[PDB]
Amino acid sequence: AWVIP
Amino acid sequence: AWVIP
Amino acid sequence: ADSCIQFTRHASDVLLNLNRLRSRDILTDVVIVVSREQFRAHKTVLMACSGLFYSIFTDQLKCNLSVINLDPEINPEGFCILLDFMYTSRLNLREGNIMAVMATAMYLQMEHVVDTCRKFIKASE
Amino acid sequence: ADSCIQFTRHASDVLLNLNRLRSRDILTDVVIVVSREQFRAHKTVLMACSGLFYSIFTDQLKCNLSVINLDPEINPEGFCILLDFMYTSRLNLREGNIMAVMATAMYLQMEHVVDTCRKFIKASE
Ligand SMILES: CC[C@@H](O)Cn1c(=O)n(C)c2ccc(Nc3ccnc(Cl)c3C#N)cc21
Ligand SMILES: CC[C@@H](O)Cn1c(=O)n(C)c2ccc(Nc3ccnc(Cl)c3C#N)cc21
Repeated sequence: AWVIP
Repeated sequence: AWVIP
Repeated sequence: ADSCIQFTRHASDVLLNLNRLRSRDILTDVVIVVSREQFRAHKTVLMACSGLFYSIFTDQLKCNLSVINLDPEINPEGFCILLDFMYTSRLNLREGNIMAVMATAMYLQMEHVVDTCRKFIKASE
Repeated sequence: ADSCIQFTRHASDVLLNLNRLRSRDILTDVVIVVSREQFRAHKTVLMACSGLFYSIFTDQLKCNLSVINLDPEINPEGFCILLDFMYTSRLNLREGNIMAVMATAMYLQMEHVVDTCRKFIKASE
């Protein structure tokens, strides 16, 4: 996997 | 975009 | 062939277009009912994202149903958040919805979502 | 919400599963005929990848057809290469097929494929 888009 | 995968 | 080139943004662009078809109700072929809330979707996208829907729509009788009713314990907001994630890769996880999203993802068999929910809950306790 | 997290591999994993449904002929809803060669596919994936199919399947009469015949000038191998690209992001571009793939991508209205074909041809001349 997750990220801050 | 294009790349060599 | 092993000599293929690849278009990095292709998969995300396909998903953007499938979500635009969903927003416009184009070629949607099933209604998911959650505690009287109705959600229109494409069976193929649901199957591609969920172990539960993959099992339902590969069944020789259920594949032909146009309406699927979920277990009454399922939260409509939790389902809505997960349906949006299926079509966008974006998960709207908040303190106020995480328990419902995790319970829904466990029911829908969405492994990576369950894993992230578990990690975000563990961090707060 | 603007507070969403994102799953980097989600869109590619969805496409991998849609391609597995296609290989197994699960919930395919159209046959594309190219010079007597038949290709089974999902209308939504074709629409998401091609300006021509988006126009065909949003038409109030053509949306209901189960068979679509392409122009007889279209090369079946070129179409096969592009259908595989739609479902995998991988384009099998070779000296021996590039002219046919480019002509097919122009007909199907697949802009990024046309652009790359033009660049690979320009490099050889
Ligand atoms: C997109 C990320 C993916 O992992 C989501 N997901 C998940 O967590 N479980 C447990 C899943 C089980 C089945 C499927 N669906 C498929 C699995 C295998 N073969 C096919 Cl054809 C399909 C289709 N459609 C998707 C699942
Ligand atoms: C995946 C990459 C994409 O650019 C492929 N492509 C392309 O080159 N042209 C010219 C396209 C035209 C229409 C569509 N399809 C859509 C466009 C807009 N709104 C919707 Cl809902 C859909 C659907 N389905 C896809 C196209």
